Amino acid sequence: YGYTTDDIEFYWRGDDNAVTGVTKIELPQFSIVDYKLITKKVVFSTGSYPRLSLSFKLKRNIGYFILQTYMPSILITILSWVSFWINYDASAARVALGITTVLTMTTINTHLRETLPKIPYVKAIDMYLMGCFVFVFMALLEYALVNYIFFSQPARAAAIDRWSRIFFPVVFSFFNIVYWLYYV
Amino acid sequence: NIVMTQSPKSMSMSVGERVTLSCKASEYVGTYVSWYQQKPEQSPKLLIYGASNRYTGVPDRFTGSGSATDFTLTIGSVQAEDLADYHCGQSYSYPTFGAGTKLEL
Amino acid sequence: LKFGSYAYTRAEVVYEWTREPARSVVVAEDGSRLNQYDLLGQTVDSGIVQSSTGEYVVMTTHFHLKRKIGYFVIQTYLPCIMTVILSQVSFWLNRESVPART
Amino acid sequence: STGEYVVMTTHFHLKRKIGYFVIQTYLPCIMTVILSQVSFWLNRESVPARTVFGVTTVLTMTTLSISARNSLPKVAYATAMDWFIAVCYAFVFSALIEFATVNYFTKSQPARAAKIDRLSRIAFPLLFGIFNLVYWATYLNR
Amino acid sequence: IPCTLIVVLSWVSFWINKDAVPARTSLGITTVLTMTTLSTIARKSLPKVSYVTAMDLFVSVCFIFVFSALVEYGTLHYFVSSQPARAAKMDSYARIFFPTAFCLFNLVYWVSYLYL
Ligand SMILES: *[C@@H]1O[C@H](CO)[C@@H](O[C@@H]2O[C@H](CO)[C@@H](O[C@@H]3O[C@H](CO)[C@@H](O)[C@H](O)[C@@H]3O)[C@H](O)[C@H]2NC(C)=O)[C@H](O)[C@H]1NC(C)=O
Ligand SMILES: CCc1c(C(=O)OC)ncc2[nH]c3cc(OC)c(OC)cc3c12
Ligand SMILES: CCc1c(C(=O)OC)ncc2[nH]c3cc(OC)c(OC)cc3c12
Repeated sequence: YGYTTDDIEFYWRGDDNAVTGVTKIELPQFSIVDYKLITKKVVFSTGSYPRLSLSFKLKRNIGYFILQTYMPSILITILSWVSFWINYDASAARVALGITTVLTMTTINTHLRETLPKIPYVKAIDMYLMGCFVFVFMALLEYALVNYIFFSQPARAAAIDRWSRIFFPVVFSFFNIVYWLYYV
Repeated sequence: NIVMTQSPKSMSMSVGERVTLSCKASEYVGTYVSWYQQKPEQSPKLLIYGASNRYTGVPDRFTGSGSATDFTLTIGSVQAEDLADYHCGQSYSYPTFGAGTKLEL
Repeated sequence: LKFGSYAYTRAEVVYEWTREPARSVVVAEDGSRLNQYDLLGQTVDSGIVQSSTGEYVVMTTHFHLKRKIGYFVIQTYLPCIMTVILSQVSFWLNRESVPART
Repeated sequence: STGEYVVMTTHFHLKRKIGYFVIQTYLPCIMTVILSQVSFWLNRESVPARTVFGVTTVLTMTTLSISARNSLPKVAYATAMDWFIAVCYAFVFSALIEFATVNYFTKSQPARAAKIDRLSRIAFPLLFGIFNLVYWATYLNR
Repeated sequence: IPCTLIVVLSWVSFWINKDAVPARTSLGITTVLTMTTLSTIARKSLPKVSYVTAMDLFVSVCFIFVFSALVEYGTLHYFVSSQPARAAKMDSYARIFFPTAFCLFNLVYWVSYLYL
């Protein structure tokens, strides 16, 4: 603080061995990738002062988060897909299933919400939740369009239902793979 | 960098009438404005420092009104010996001065 | 951020900025721990405050902040729009299927 | 081990106030159980209504148990409120099982289904009243 | 106990008639939402540990039972049109099959953790 480079000077004693005990350290959800030791001088308005920096690198563990969050969202998508098999007659059943799936996804999103601080940017997990919501919402809109069209033509409704049944899992797989590859 | 515009560029009246001078700052200067008067063939003299504080050895006739950007100098009951220029300057940043105001009669 | 003297009136202790007032409060380039805010700038003013014990000098500094709306857009606005759209979806449902609309 | 010492002791005698626990825990339990028996009075034909009554009541009782358990510190043994919640949970579960049995026996022996429905209607309120009376009289007077 | 009783609840759908499709669907989804919220409540009291733990195992497996029951019911509804007789066959055999699985799994889990 009070002594400049004309008065004092710092250095790590036994450079490599100066800091010890990092290897034995464990964190509940982090892994110490490595650490570095710097030695520089910082210039303030009152002079130049010696400085030392001990910096770690911490990598998060995805198993916790995978299990806690990624599974339930994909599973709600699974239920939204199961909704298609149900015959067009049971409008109430399919509608209730889909809306309840939406609400469950919102519940898991909310449970995520309390943990992290407010931040302007969108995190990766937020991106995945948004994508899953787009999938579910498009499925429900597709069913609404099917119901509207059916009275004009029932065969069109059946064929379009089969078409969506076959493709939505494919598009979900594609988006999931591209997202994972982008963020890994 | 900061422009100070003085209005009016010139104005006059008879002895005893209230006279007001206005100086406006392009940007924010927080009461770091000053007023000087320069008699002919003389160096400037400080009149008002800060927004309103009156410099020692100055008559109570002069008074300054402050703001963030709009400042004014009022000479209540102007006498017949106040016939000099009047410069507004800001010191919030590197000092700049206004074009000055000429007072006659 | 206002500071002054405790127990020393203006007649005894007076404060002043070391350099030009515009350059007397410096913010480090790398030091900003704001999460949902932006620091546009700062301004300094020097005044006088009246109190029972006397009349004091106050140095004032304002830090101008603007809130970031990115978090709230995803958090509330989009969910509200989507809920409104889902509520609309009810119109296109067939009149017969009362339970679905309920 | 370092000698004999004089120890001065004082005891402050406290008694808990129950009103908050009444309003937050017991009253909702009573209401949910009452809803569970209200389920019986519906027509057997309206299967979905009875199904949703049963499911929602069981769920409300589960959530009230997890909510009530958090107030007091974690402890191995069980508290009186825990027994009350457990018994109300048992009543809700038995009501739902009764509905399932009635459904099974429907379309095979309407008379037997109606008889068991009436018998359960008369029995459940009686059993709940007996249990509630005994529990309250037991704990209040001591 | 709450997880065990939720798994117990998921059964009752089976006894109910296949015709009441909305009832079974609503019950299944409500139970799934319950299992999710209960899993969430359970975890918070614990520190965030990467390695799986015993309490994670029980919650996960009970959740799997619930999901399997609902999925099998949906597949049953689809297959009823294809083969109603096979549908009733599967209802009865599910009724008699799953309970043994759940109980033997419970016993294996408990005895294994007692042994260690
Ligand atoms: C974490 O962040 C810090 C800060 O950004 C990283 O420290 C940086 O480390 C590099 C490599 O040691 C430094 O580069 C060096 O710069 C000097 C300047 O003369 C040069 O002579 C060397 O050849 C080398 O290139 C860099 O200056 C330093 N950053 C600062 C601000 O000092 C650190 O590497 C990051 N990671 C970890 C695991 O700590
Ligand atoms: C509209 C669905 C929804 C609901 C609900 O059930 O309203 C019907 N509730 C909470 C929600 N939080 C969300 C966050 C999202 O991503 C930024 C999102 O995707 C755009 C959707 C929701 C959402
Ligand atoms: C309708 C009863 C109920 C239920 C339920 O689902 O029962 C059908 N669930 C949660 C509840 N919290 C309550 C808090 C109260 O007091 C402020 C209260 O006062 C009468 C009732 C409830 C209550």
